[PDB]
Amino acid sequence: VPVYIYSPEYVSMCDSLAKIPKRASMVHSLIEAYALHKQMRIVKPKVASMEDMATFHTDAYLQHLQKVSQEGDDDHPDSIEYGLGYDCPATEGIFDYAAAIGGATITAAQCLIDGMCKVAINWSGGWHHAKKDEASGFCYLNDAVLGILRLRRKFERILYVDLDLHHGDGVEDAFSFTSKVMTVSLHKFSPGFFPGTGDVSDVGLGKGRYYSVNVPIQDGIQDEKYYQICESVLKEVYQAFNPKAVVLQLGADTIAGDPMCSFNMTPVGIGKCLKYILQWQLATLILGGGGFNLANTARCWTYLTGVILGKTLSSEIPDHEFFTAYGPDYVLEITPSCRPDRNEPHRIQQILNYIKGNLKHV
Amino acid sequence: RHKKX
Ligand SMILES: [K+]
Ligand SMILES: [K+]
Ligand SMILES: [Zn+2]
Repeated sequence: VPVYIYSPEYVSMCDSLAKIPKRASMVHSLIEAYALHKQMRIVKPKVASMEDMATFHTDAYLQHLQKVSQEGDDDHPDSIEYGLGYDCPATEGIFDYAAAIGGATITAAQCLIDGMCKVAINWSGGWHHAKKDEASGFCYLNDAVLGILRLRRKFERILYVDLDLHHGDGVEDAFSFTSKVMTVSLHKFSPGFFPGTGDVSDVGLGKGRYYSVNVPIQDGIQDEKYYQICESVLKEVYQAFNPKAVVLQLGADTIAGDPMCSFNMTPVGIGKCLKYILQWQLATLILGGGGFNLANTARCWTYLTGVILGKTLSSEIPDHEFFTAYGPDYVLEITPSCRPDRNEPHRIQQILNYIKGNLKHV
Repeated sequence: RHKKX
């Protein structure tokens, strides 16, 4: 029975994140409206201690975030050094909101260590851009890294899979020098597109060389081709790396209708990737991430919660607090845009061949 | 340093 990390107070904190106001409530509300919480073990998150957060983040960065968080000083002159500014404003309380999210992911990971469940979910986590000493890309603390470091207490090989629209650079950086954690990111890669890293030739460094995997993808990819790429890469990675636990980041900014308007995915395509990973029967930590069409992001993660539970959901959006956000059609399904797929099969094939060459060294 | 956003 999957663990679902949730409390009303936790969701209320996550609702205050500057670039996604109210999204956590919308996601939880729709999950609850489909009664999926009744088939999961609800676990209240523990807040991360300063010591928890400092296993990855530097004391100087943590101290700055704490300082500007106290009153929401979005005009502190030292914020740009620590990555705060336009993408990451110093929202009042953000230090404590981030510690709550980091603690929730750590709590998920601890549930997995203890054998409480085989799947633990923190849909309000996944803030994969944050660096040891810098906020980045709407991420202030890197809860994914914190969750992986907690799993490292028990699991000697952790596979991180990152299906967000953006490259999971903060997680890849954290583990770039180690072979205990393999990071695998599928993302849009185009000069000028954030964060600008994650070409197929980026494979990690030192003892971690070939233990980072990047799949650079162009605008317009749809469900079938995405799943083909994902299954091909993950098949090779599973055989080469033999993970004992998986952390899966499922940012919904890939989904048709997102204002970023880059990929052209539906939750069905992501759900097939998720099913492939669940079939490994490993301890699996499930995280959210990006997603800036808020109703579509709730649709996606609600559908994926159903996939985790093996449950087929009704097309009709049930009545709930945010029902009117789903109009005028009020259905769960998302329809792809009619715009071109810029991914040429020959380029995708060469990327896959390059990755297979990389993974022979593993 | 890129902008996201
Ligand atoms: K990604
Ligand atoms: K690595
Ligand atoms: Zn993203």
